[PDB]
Amino acid sequence: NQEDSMIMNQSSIDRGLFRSLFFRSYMDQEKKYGMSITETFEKPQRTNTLRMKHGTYDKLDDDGLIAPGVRVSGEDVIIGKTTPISSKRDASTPLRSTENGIVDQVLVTTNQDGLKFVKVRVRTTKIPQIGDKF
Amino acid sequence: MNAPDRFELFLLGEGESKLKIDPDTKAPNAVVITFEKEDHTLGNLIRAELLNDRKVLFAAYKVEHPFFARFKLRIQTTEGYDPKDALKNACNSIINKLGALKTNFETEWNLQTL
Amino acid sequence: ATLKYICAECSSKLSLSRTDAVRCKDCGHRILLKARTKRLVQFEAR
Amino acid sequence: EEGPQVKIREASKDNVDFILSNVDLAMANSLRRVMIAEIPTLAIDSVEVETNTTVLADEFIAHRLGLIPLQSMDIEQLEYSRDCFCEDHCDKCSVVLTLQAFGESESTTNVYSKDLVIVSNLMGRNIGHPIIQDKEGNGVLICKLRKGQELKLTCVAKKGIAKEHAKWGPAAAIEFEYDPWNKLKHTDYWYEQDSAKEWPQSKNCEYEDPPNEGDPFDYKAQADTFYMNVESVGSIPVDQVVVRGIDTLQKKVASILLALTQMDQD
Amino acid sequence: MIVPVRCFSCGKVVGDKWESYLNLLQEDELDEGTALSRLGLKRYCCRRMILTHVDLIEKFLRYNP
Ligand SMILES: [Zn+2]
Ligand SMILES: [Zn+2]
Ligand SMILES: [Zn+2]
Repeated sequence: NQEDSMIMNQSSIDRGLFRSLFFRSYMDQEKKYGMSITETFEKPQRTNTLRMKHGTYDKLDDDGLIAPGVRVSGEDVIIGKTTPISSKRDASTPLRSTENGIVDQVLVTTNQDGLKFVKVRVRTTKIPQIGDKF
Repeated sequence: MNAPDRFELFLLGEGESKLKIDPDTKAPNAVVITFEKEDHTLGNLIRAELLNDRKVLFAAYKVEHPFFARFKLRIQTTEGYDPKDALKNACNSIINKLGALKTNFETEWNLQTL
Repeated sequence: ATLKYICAECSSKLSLSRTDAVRCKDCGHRILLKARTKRLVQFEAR
Repeated sequence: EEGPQVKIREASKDNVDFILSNVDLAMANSLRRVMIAEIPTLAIDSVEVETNTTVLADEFIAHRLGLIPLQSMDIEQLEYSRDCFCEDHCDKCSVVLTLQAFGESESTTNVYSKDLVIVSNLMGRNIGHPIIQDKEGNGVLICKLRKGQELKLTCVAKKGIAKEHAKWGPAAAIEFEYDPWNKLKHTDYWYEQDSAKEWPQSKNCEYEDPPNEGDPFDYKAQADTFYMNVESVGSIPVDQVVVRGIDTLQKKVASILLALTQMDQD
Repeated sequence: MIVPVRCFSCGKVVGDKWESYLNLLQEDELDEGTALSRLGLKRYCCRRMILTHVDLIEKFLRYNP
């Protein structure tokens, strides 16, 4: 506890002392490049020359989103999207590398334009650790 | 995240023996016992009983770093006495003292009515 | 009974396909939420 | 009778007040330590959530479920999962509990520890029962529901100790004091005017003779006679926290001898 | 959020004692000091647990879904 640092009762921490929740919202849209040329939320795969991410696409459903129960980690793909070029090129959203948690809430709506808009919230319980500030 | 497993605190690892006995080079008829997966719960208690032994010339224990449950116990005894035996005896002395404390609590608890 | 999406306001289980109108059945609301996996999640009671 | 004597003052289903005489401080303390940290209890350790419509996060509820006290009287009959031979858990090493609640009332619907139901086979041992202590007999309030707010989950209760998670804390605060009249000079009392006037007297001051000014300092004096007060959470009855406390501490010292003997095989 | 199961410091179960603490204050018209005492919250570590707790759950329940 020397020099503006402190000792914390672990038996207290266990009982839920100074314990907090954490949420992060990831967002995406199906951009319209010109006319009828639109992006598509789906679970992509090895089809011609798509530059897909190095994360787990397997956590995505057919709609190209995680179900709000699943535990997500590392660079696990949480929003699957594809942009076409004149087959398909990857436009997926991985999780923040430096983060991990459980999918809390997936929200599928429409943008003012009339295009698919999606928001993904991820939950984490953070526990008071050794280098934590107070 | 860089945090150990809570159970490591008491559960011996791969090839981890509860005791590691090494002779103290620095002094004659002296030893250093490394008690793995233990704390002051046992260390202070063993040291105290070792101190009761007349034939024990030295007894101390240290918890080198709080991240790891282990302690070194140093025992130096009078010539013609194995410190192992001093600890062997000091242990029985704790158990026998505790066995008495159990029975004498059970006696006093049976006496109570609330 | 089939579960894919839920409404935010009225909260009526919707279940619609890719390009099948983002609006809700009953109330003309464009706000939708996803199911939650049938993949039963486990936690440590700590 | 033999060696360290115990003198019980007050007793209840929750608190044991006693005087531990003819002991070595280190022993009284090491029991104190064991009582908290190393006595084995049963508490939920795995929470598999089927469905949650609560205003409460899955893990939040999961945490609380661990904290809930569960019967441990015959904990010795249950194996630690770790040493059991099953793939994950079985009836020999675990107690399965199911929680299923729903807001059928227009009013708020409450979820309590009484709402848990043991789904595993108990083999007759008094284990896994959620501890209820309140007048109304509901136990610990887990959470509150609305209307369509539903909660369905499965719990796997396991043998464990406070060194792992304080949820396996068979004991609450343990009171511990000795030499109320500071005759041993173990404390140098901080003051502004009078040392004695400023510092309150203890209850245990009645149970010890004051020194009387004219007496010199007893340097031969050693610390024995410890006024202690144990408090059971409920998992194991108060007496058994003191008894198992002694037994666990014994088992330990014994395990040293057992391993010391195995060293003398090579 | 909701009455914590057990006091952080000592582990005394304060989780059950909530509803009765609310009744002692409302119905019995007792003061916050005597209420906690009658409930058997002896040392102040537990006293703070209930006395200083905010039961936000009730406000979250108010929102429709
Ligand atoms: Zn609707
Ligand atoms: Zn088993
Ligand atoms: Zn407390």
